[PDB]
Amino acid sequence: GPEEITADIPNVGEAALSKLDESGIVYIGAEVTGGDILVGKVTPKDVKDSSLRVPNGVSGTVIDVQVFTRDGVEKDKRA
Amino acid sequence: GSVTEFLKPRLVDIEQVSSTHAKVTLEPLERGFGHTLGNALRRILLSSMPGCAVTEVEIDGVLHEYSTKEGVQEDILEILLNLKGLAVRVQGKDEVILTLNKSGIGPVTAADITHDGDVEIVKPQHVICHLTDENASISMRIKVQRGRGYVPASTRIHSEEDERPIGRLLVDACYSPVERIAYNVEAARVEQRTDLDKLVIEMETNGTIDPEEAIRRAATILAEQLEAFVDLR
Amino acid sequence: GVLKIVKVYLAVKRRIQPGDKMAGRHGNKGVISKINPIEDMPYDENGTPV
Repeated sequence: GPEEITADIPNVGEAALSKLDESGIVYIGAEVTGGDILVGKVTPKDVKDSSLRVPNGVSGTVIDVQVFTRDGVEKDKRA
Repeated sequence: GSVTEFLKPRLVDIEQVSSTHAKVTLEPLERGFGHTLGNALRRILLSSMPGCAVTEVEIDGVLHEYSTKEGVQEDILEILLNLKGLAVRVQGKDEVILTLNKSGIGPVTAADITHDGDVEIVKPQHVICHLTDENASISMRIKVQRGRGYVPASTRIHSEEDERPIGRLLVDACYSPVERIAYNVEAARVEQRTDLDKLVIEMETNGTIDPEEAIRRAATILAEQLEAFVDLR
Repeated sequence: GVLKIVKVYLAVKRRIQPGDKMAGRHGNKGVISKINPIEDMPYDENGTPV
């Protein structure tokens, strides 16, 4: 099946999704560190974790988020 | 008056060349104490002078430092850098929140800060940003704390207990109010000793510290540090 | 095969620290060895440190 970008993530705490919005994408201007969730994505196996995470030893501030959607696929709120 | 008893130096003149440049004269000194005292005071003043500095900023529409505001002529990072150079004097407490609200075309100087009574702006003409369009307004909440030395943003954020919301910008704090020190030892005339010296300390600050108070604080720090050697177990 | 792409840009500030490589325009490269305190650096008659 098709994987999707969603807010919730299995087997994680609530503090992990604090930076993520309702669309599963980290807030612009949110300070992040190594291991933090950036884009919440899961893949059906019910689902397995495939979300993008900040590489270890990498920090900074999110300053830009770009969303590219194929024609026909619905666009989320951030797009 | 003898070999065993030393002449105690004391302050004799405070020449305020400008609001920042100042001269402090100490005399008399006994054949080499001038150089030692001047070097010790210069080393203490350049590193252990308490002062007030801007720590956190919060603009109305700005959400991170790498963005821009509609109307301002400079970047948000530039605004933070200019705010870093703001010199204020705080009496009563070590924590103050100031509010700035400006509108219309023109510079936004430190004189636009809302009057607080216990906070004095040494440089009221210090510019911050430039509003280049009508109907464009800037609203800022500046956070100022008292401290010592240079504390970067990472050192303060290492606690991470506050977890500041998006839009609260951290700026490196240079709490030191003394920017330049130069000591000079020359001959001093005291009745008939003919071998005493006077020490003149020229200090350039940001205007938020009294030169006499700075000298007194440096002497107090030196005495407090040296009392341990005085005791010596 | 792909139906969506999301790119996130992270901006960080790198400050000078020992081990960083600095050079002039005449090939005089080197690495920072120590960040000396302001009061420890040599100063002239006017009191301005280098």
